[PDB]
Amino acid sequence: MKRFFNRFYLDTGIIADPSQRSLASRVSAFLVQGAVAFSLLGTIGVDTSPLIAAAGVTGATIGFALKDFGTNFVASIVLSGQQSIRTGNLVCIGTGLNVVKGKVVDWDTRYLYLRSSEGHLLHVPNNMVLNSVVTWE
Amino acid sequence: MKRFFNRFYLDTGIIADPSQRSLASRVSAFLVQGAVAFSLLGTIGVDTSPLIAAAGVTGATIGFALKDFGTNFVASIVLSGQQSIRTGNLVCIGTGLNVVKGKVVDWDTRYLYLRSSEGHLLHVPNNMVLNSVVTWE
Amino acid sequence: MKRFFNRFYLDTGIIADPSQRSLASRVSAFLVQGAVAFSLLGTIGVDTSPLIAAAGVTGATIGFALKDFGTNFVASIVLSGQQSIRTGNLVCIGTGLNVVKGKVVDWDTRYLYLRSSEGHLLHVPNNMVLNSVVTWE
Amino acid sequence: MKRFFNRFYLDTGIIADPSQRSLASRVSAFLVQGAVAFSLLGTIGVDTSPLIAAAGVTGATIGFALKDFGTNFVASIVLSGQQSIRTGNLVCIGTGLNVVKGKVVDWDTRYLYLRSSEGHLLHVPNNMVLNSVVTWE
Amino acid sequence: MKRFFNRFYLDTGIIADPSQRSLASRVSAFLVQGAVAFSLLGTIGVDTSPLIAAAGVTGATIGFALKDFGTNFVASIVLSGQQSIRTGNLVCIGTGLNVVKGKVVDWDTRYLYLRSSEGHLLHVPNNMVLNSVVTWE
Amino acid sequence: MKRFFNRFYLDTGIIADPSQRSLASRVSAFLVQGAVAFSLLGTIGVDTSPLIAAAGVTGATIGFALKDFGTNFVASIVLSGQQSIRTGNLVCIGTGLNVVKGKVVDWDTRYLYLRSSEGHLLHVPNNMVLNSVVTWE
Amino acid sequence: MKRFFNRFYLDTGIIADPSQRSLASRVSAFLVQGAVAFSLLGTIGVDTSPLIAAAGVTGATIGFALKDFGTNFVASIVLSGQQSIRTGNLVCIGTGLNVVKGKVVDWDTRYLYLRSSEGHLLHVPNNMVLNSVVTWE
Repeated sequence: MKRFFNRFYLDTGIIADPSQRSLASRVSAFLVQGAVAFSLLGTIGVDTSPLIAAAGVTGATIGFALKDFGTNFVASIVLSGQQSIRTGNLVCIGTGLNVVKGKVVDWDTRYLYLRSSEGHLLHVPNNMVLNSVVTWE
Repeated sequence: MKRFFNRFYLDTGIIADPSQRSLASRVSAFLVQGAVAFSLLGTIGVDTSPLIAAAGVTGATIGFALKDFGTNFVASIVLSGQQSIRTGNLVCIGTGLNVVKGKVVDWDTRYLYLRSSEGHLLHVPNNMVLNSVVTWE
Repeated sequence: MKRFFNRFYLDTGIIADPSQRSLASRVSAFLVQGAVAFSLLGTIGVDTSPLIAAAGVTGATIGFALKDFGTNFVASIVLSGQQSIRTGNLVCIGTGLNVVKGKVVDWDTRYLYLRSSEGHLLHVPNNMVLNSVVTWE
Repeated sequence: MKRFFNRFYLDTGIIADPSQRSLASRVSAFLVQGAVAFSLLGTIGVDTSPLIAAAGVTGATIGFALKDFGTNFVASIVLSGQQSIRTGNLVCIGTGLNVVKGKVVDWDTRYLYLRSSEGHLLHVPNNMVLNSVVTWE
Repeated sequence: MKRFFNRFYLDTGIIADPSQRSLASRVSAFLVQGAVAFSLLGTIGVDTSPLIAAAGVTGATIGFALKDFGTNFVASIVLSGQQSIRTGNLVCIGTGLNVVKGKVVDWDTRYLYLRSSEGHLLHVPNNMVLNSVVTWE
Repeated sequence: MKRFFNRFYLDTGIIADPSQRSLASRVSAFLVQGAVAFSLLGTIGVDTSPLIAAAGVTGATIGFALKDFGTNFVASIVLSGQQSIRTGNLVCIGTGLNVVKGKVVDWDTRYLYLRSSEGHLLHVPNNMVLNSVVTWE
Repeated sequence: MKRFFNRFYLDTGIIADPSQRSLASRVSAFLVQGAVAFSLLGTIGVDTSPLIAAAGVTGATIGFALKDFGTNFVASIVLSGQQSIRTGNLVCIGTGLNVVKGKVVDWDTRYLYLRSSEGHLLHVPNNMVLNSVVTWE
């Protein structure tokens, strides 16, 4: 099932990095196998309420822990295929005192790199880029 | 069922982009078929509690991840048919220091494009347009 | 049941717009018929846990998506029958830098229209009008 | 049961307005009768899981929609019997730039009316009065 | 059971006001009797799912409504036995522009009374006193 | 079981104050005995759904009420064994206008005491110390 | 199972500190053994609903209490393998008035240490480093 999940993530374009793709495929395969094993164990008569409760609590805790990284990855996926944010475009993010000015040099799944006027490298999180006034000159 | 969902989204006007419409139709059809298969499997006697718990946890996590994009799409759908926000209207969004001034040029489902006085293209998220003082001159 | 729901929304005064009233009546009738059909299907023995879980997840996601519009509609309903906010009253909303000044010209279920001193049309969301210091001169 | 609920709300002092009291009594009576009917229907064998799920989802959505009005009403109920906020007392609410100055003239369940020095009528929400530094001169 | 709850709240020191103590005792006794009656009704065979769902929804709504008052009461209970906040101590609460300066005169379960330099009576909520920099001179 | 819980809290180092330790031990012992009694009552056939629902609602309400105190205690436990925050260290907490300057004199589970330059005693909550830029000179 | 969990945390790289690794391994082993014992007890017929409810409530309360520490640890894990934040790099975190300037000297799982120009040691939480504009000179 690992190969099937790898192919699915490759085709759907959710994850492009090979290492992240492999990790996600392994995690998904393990989760599916665990769910199937729990269902099979519950079919024959063995109680599964404590196991389900513990698994759900742990999964909810882990998901709440990874909220920022998940939001950043979702923003990176959504912002893909945007004409304004392209290498060589002098973009400007933010309104008021919290302003960011520079030129796009590279895109990542956790940060957006902008080259300042003095040469400093700015790491703007994609979540902040999503919920802000993006000005393209 | 894919064709039926495509027709429903076309008629109801929730989604107008053909690619987004096709993707939503495929996702909805897959979800409905999965729910029907799970119900059928639970009918004969096979336990479905772990499968339901895992599916619900994953769905909740994904839905919480896509909160910003969902809110933006809802704002884009709601703001449709508004007289103030039309091409050629010199609108002004925001009060205080966080002010945005320009002329509407194009509307998207993720951004609202305003042409500044100097020519810079402003990308105002529709969610911010919803919860702000919109001034039309 | 559509006619009964239409009459109920008309008499209770929750929704006054005919199009919104018809849409709400259709949605409510469909939801009630779906719930009755699901209950009938569960009565005879067919499992309904996956169907209920999927329906609840989808309903919760949609309800969370429409939070801003729902809040605005609730504020519009509540603010009805207020003496301060009436056509021709020079109201003033907000304290500090985020101040709004003008004369009320028209009321909507999504915006409150104020005519500025220079003639600009202000669209103040009803939710912001609810949770702010409203000054009537 | 409507008369019993009306008497209970009258004696307990939660609601004093006759129209609000009648509306709350009718809503409570309808809810209790619906719950009893659902319990009776579930007693004989008819499945009630879809009905309970739909009713709970709708009730949660409506309760979340009315959060601001509920909070304002609770603040109005709690602030009752306070010596500082009485007609003729030159109170002052807020610290910093968001300050409100005036004399109390009337009290409502949704707003607190203060007469400014120039004669403008201020409508301070009771929720803001609860969570603020109230200065009485 | 009312007397037992009254004695328990008196000994545990959670509530000291006789009227609040009596009200809490009555509410707790009613809740316990209702829970026992519901359990007894469910023991013999009568369905209790709709009753439990309605009671839980109503209780959750009421608890969410009273969040501010509950937080204030908890802060008042916790801040008890603090050396800094005592009658005659020139305390100072807040940092930056939102500063409060005065002398403690009396303590309540909803407000903290400070006498300003000019004689104005300040009502600082206990929740704000909990989460702020308290400066004692 | 009270002695066992007291020993466990003593060894694990979560609670060091003897009075808090005794109170926590008593509460934990009572909760465990109540849970065991409820499980035993449910084993023989007596319905426990209303009792479980009421207990869960009350526990959730109480836990949400004590959120600030719980967070402060957790911050106090976590910050233990930190070299920067020690008696005699001229620490500085906060950035911008909300700055706090002084010397550490004593540590508590609810406040952090700093001696100002003029002699005023500052009570900085541990939660604010956790989520702030701590500057040690 | 303690050794297996220790090996798993060592290989997966989630926890590198030996003491934290041992504590996490012990906690995970205890939780798994408790869940298995509860499932076995529920298999034979003994009711487990009160035990599951109490365990879930306690686990949720503890998880909500440790939210800040969990977020900080997740940020520390995610930020690993970042080129910008390395010893000897003059980084700058924050935009506007809340700015932090210094040179990275050491990295921890709870704080990020920066050496100021005057020699003061800055403790920037990793959570704030995640959601901020990181400027590398």
